[PDB]
Amino acid sequence: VETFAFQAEIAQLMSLIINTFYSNKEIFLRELISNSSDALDKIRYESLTDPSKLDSGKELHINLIPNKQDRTLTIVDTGIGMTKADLINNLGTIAKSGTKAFMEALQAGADISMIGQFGVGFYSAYLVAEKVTVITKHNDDEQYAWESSAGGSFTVRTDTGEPMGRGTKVILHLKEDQTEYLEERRIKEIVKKHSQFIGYPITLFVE
Ligand SMILES: COc1ccc(CC(=O)c2cc(Cl)c(O)cc2O)cc1
Repeated sequence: VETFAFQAEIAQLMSLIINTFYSNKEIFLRELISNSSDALDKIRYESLTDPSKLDSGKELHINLIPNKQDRTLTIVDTGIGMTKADLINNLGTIAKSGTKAFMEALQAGADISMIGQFGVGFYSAYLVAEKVTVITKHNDDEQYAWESSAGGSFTVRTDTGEPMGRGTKVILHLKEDQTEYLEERRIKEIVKKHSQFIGYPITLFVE
């Protein structure tokens, strides 16, 4: 297991997300679904010129998997996935420069719900999760698990568990007081409210 320090700006963003009073937590789901949609767009585009890139799975979709026993909500996509380098590099995002822009917007009347406009929506996961585990498989690499409970560090290891094929799973280990996000009716409500027109099928798994 390798342990890495977050860039200072990202550590600061995560503390802001964790510590700022902000009731509208439900937007985390919209942000993660948007990220999945972006990853699916990428593999779709690459597959246009090289169809073999779908050998690892032709279906382009998103699964939402609640598990009350483990207190987890998992967002799964069959998008492009991430290399080990991608994972370490802030999960393929421009998080350092994005955090700066986001910080400035906040000082200029922006609110936390606009986090996605700055390419750092992933970190909104920490509105509801005490720990986030990201399992990922890119065509060009092995399967990895990224993990962080904030506090300034994240880990990366190879993942020998259930091979995925291609894509990314974001596993939200929910805070004790945020279990509403495991209820079917609540998840449906949030998807309809914020993610109604996503261009890929979203399947909400049943318990
Ligand atoms: C904007 O283009 C990108 C496309 C894909 C990625 C990486 C990626 O696969 C991925 C990253 C995050 Cl955090 C996520 O919640 C879901 C994802 O599926 C990163 C950037």
